[PDB]
Amino acid sequence: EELQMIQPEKLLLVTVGKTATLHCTVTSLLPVGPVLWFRGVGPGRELIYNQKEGHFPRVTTVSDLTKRNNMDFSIRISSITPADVGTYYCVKFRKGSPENVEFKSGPGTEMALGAKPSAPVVLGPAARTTPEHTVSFTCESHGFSPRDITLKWFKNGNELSDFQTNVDPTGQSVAYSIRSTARVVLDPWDVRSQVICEVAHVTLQGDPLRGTANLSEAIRVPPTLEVTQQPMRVGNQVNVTCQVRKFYPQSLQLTWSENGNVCQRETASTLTENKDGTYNWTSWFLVNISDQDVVLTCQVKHDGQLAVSKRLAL
Amino acid sequence: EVKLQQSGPELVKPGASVKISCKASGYSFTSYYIHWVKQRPGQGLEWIGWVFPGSGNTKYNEKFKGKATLTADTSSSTAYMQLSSLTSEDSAVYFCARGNYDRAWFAYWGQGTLVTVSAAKTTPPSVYPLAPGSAAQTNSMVTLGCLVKGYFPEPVTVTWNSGSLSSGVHTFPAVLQSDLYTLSSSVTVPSSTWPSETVTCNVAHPASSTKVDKKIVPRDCGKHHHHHH
Amino acid sequence: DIVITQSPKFMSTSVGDRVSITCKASQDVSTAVAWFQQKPGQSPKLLIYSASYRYTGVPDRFTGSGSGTDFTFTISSVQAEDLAVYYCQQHYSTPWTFGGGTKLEIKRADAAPTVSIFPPSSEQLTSGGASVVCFLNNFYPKDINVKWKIDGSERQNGVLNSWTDQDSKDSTYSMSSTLTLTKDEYERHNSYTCEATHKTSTSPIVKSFNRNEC
Ligand SMILES: *[C@@H]1O[C@H](CO)[C@@H](O)[C@H](O)[C@H]1NC(C)=O
Ligand SMILES: [Cl-]
Ligand SMILES: [Zn+2]
Repeated sequence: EELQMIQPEKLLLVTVGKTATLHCTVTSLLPVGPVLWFRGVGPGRELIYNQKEGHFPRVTTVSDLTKRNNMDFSIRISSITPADVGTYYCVKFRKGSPENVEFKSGPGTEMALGAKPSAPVVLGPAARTTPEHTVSFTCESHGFSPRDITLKWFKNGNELSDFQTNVDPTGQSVAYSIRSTARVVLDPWDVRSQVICEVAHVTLQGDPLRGTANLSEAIRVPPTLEVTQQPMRVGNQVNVTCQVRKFYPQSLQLTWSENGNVCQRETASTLTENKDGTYNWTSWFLVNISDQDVVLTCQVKHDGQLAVSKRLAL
Repeated sequence: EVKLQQSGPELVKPGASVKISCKASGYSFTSYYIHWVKQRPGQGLEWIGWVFPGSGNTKYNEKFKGKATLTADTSSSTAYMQLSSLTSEDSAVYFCARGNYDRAWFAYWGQGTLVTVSAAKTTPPSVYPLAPGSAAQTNSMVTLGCLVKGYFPEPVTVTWNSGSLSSGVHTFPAVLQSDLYTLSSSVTVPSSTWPSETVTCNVAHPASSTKVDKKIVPRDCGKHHHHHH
Repeated sequence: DIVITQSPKFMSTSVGDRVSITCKASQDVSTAVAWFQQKPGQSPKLLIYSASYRYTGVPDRFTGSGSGTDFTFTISSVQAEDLAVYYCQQHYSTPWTFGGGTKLEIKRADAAPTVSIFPPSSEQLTSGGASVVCFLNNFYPKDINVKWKIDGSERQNGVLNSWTDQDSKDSTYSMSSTLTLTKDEYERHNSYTCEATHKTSTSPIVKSFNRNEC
């Protein structure tokens, strides 16, 4: 069993400013002699770390080399800048007569530079749409390398699958871009819902990045209408009320028509919100019942849409 | 020789933690990288991470960030993986492998450890013999079986006559059915050796420290021969 | 995370044929690729490393090749023990990643299934349940049907099937079929039957037993 130089990672990715960990282990403790780190092969190679002699402010050992028994010669190089890219070799020396002679080299680890993607930007449709229609959202992120990236779409907690994604370019680039379009169906319960784009990349290390769009901005929930009469249990009065149910957004004009004529009369009307995020608008008034068949119309204009109405006979 | 022996199957409550172990032998333990690998049943393989014993240096697949923790006890030539806050996504076989050559390739593997994440209680199986009746004579060979019903969790081990019968055995994959697994096993022998010579299915259930040896006896015929109308 | 896509996902081949699995990486991974073999029930076995080197005592018939983004694993002469799932792996950059597998199955000659039916044991009946088991053993090809008849009529509820991995010696499949009902349901009827449908016989194989027999 002769000493071997183990370097698990053929290529190591790192990002500007971060620390790089170069992994190296030995299989045997003999022959006796130091282990050194170099960038490059041949006589022109650069000395990166030396156990005993030399000053290496940027290098820091993973384990305690001073311990007789240590077999791990992995090093951390801090504050990586683009000048640090290269192939780093782990090299064992044995004793000689005056000099030490090279005994065995690891196969080297390439230190390569990657880049984090940008915070994903999710854009919604420009105009609002009623429920039971599918709309499109887009997600983009850019500036990342390498090209391998993962993009997930969610509506609230549920992952969507009705999407297309492209990564660009195909060739070599300093930076790649990811673009995705998701088809999302609008349900009547969707006012409080969020569309999410999740970007996963090796340079992020566990923590993905998220772009969001609120569906509150994409949906119009048309209101439902009804008008009623209530005989005031004590007296010759009628309680006429108009019920504008489950609408979104909160932008509404409600007019009363008496035989097709606008009233202008005083009405006590209140606004309520529903758990589903939609709104309700109640509008009631009392009539002194004179004597002289009146058709009452409750006319509602929601969010700039065509007027809808309901008739009621007294 | 180089051997990696991992600990037995586990049943863990959702949200709880567990620690699989991997005992190494026949080589200097401080000297080689140990890797762990995950396999979700009928799915692919996934590298979890490594530990270099001696330094205790680890490096992870970020997918297992706060999920797995790797450690080693060099004195005991043993390597551990702890898995925290288990969900049903963690149910899988986990392997340990030891590196070889200058890149620590996955060259020597343990036998694997099945981890089942469920809230269901551990249930020893009921073992039922399966003996024929009519066609017991007719043919030169005869098939006998053994039904391993209602057990949890996996796995179960099934041998025949302590393992001496392996000639024509078929142990079948268990079917899950509302918190309980059921499997069958069959053996084929020459008819002149049964019931002349004794035949037994040996069924063990690791999780329940349970073993039953069911001797397959020919059915009782007393009442039949009394009512030959 | 480098993706490795492996082709084909399924392959079936005669004994002694030459076969080739391909593997494609999303990056240039040099020659830092491994090939593994996993037989049913077992852990993976390292076959090839550094794209072309054979590992300690792996047979001559297993070769690897390729460089960059394209790799090939090849069995020169498929043997029956060679059925398994085969995976490529990049061992170039962390996190290390495996391909999706190629399942290898063996083409062989047609074999009729041996069919056997079993009554519930006394032991089981005393519990309150009753299982009738029908074994369909050592057949080829894989495609097969099991019909369950009670008193001559069909039954679907409470039937469970389990299949074996192809046999590594004789290249055949087996099936198990278990019809389970209550004690009382079992008492209420007399003849039970599993029917077998296979490429080999134009007629169904029928095994029956009557609840009163020996
Ligand atoms: C008229 O009825 C509405 C509800 O239908 C109610 O809000 C309102 O208080 C009633 N008017 C009076 C005077 O009670
Ligand atoms: Cl308006
Ligand atoms: Zn009789």
